[PDB]
Amino acid sequence: TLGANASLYSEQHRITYYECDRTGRATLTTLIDIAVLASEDQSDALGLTTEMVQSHGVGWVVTQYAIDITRMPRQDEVVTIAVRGSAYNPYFAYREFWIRDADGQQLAYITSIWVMMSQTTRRIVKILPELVAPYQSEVVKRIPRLPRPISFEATDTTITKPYHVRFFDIDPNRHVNNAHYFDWLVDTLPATFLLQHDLVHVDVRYENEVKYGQTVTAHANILPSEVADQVTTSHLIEVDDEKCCEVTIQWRTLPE
Amino acid sequence: TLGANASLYSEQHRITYYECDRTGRATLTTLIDIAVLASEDQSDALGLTTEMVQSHGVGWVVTQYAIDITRMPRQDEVVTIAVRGSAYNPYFAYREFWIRDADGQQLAYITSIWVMMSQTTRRIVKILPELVAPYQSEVVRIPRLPRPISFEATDTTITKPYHVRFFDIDPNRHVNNAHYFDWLVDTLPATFLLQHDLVHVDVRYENEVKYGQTVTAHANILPSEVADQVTTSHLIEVDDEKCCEVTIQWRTLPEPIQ
Repeated sequence: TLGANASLYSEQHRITYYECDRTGRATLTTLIDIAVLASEDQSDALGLTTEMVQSHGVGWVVTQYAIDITRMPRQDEVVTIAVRGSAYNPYFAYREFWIRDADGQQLAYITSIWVMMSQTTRRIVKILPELVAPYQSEVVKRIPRLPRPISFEATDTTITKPYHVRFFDIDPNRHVNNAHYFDWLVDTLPATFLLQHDLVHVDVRYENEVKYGQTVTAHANILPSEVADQVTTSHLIEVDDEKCCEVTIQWRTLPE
Repeated sequence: TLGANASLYSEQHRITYYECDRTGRATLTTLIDIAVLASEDQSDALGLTTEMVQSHGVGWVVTQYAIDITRMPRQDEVVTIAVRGSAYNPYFAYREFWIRDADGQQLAYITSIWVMMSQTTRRIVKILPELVAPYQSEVVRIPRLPRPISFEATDTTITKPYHVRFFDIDPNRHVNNAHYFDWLVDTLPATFLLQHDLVHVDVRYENEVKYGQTVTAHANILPSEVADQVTTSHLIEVDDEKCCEVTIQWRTLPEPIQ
């Protein structure tokens, strides 16, 4: 199995009321927040701190997430977040995350693709082996492919809402927290849709960075699905018609 | 001392990167979030859950906050949140909170006023002693908390609109009071925020904000007589109706935080 011998770093996290939505379940923003928390803690423990990575003239940037949701963590549940830098090729790193309950049953499974961005030239460079080696990552030629989100196009029922990038959207690394894109994406859908649908799967592709003070336009299409008791939502986050993030979500329709 | 015999409930909390702003320090939203987390856990441990309080046709609604900030918790700091239902009178309940560091030194001190609002009629009902007795709160007068500045708009007032989001409505089907700080603090520009630290905060909640409403946040950056400080006077409204009035005291830093 790819990355079987890579380190599996884990930690426990109590899901707070403020990390949940009105149904008492953790939000997508929270799911990514805790996934990245485990990854940063693994990295810090190996001496791969944000300051140490930045001292090599580079920075890690996530390009894609593929999320399989069995059930979202509940309010006051102590979940286990496990993370693994499973693999890498010259330009891409493949990182996996597991969110499990106290018994170890899988709640969410996240796969991701990360690139190494040069702090000076602002372009993708080869992965510095000293910044991946500590994770015990498996070297590969072909990095695993994550399913691309639906290329967003306008429809007759397209929901559009503006959102301004706030000061609190910028986390300690001086860039916008990617997790906050879900605040905009999910809020585009009406409360009625959100209260009678559960998350099944999410495909995310980060295309262009959104910066402080910019106004993003979040677009959403509620589309039909071939799978029974399911619906698909196609989303786009853009600034001045430049595509920043594309997301496709598979939901399951609740009975009542 | 007001509420000496009242029970002291405490817990530890690890400040995460996502609970902090760009300077690696906890936001005001996080500060209130963890204070209220300590209060709900004290209440759950004593049997006073959100279900049994709501079974009596009533619910706690915070009307006021006075926050004394020595320093905000830092990213990855393990802070101790101590809480106490100090005292109460026929209508108002006085609740205190202490945010302390790993070595026991005080980071923040929060005082507050709470009232019981009916579920059906939506009026200020009398405090039921059964819902306060488990905290061991003394029956009292409750001193008046420091009032915010009465907001007056001027030619230089900073105004920004904010829309209430789905995630702003927390598990009890109401817009979480902590999220008001997202609007209040964001009204001020990053150039101000990056060279100012929190010293004090006063909050008055007049009217609750609901889902689908567009709030209008106002802010005046004012001079202060206190050495190395400035004052910001804030107002959150929903179509010519006061929702929240806030006054924040800040310490001007020698250099901006990169």
